[PDB]
Amino acid sequence: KVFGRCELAAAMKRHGLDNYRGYSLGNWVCAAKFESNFNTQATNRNTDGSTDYGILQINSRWWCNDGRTPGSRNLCNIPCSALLSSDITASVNCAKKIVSDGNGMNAWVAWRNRCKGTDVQAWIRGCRL
Ligand SMILES: [Cl-]
Ligand SMILES: [Cl-]
Ligand SMILES: [Cl-]
Ligand SMILES: [Cl-]
Ligand code: NA
Repeated sequence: KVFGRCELAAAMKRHGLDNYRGYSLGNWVCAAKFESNFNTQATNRNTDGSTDYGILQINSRWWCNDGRTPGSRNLCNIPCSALLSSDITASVNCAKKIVSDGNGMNAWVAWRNRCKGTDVQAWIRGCRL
């Protein structure tokens, strides 16, 4: 599924991301825009051993199981396929695990390099959630 900006913002709000661990909603919408272009089936297979899955491009090295890499971990305790669903709930649950693990939204490269420090509130402009 390819989401629109406000459509995804609504779903993320429903799943409780607005202000989660200090990150107002626009942070999460901006991260998804640059990570996946809002596409739930985005998948990128990297030379560094990461396969990144779904709307938040979550990494198989640590967070989900796809079977391919026996030295990896599965800390969200999910198949990576769960991150490719049309509903965002597994992606949001695993994102929440990543951030609350003594960490932040620095876990998304595109957040650090495209969203941090910007007017992230504007990703919810015209959404009237
Ligand atoms: Cl957009
Ligand atoms: Cl907090
Ligand atoms: Cl990671
Ligand atoms: Cl694996
Ligand atoms: Na894994």
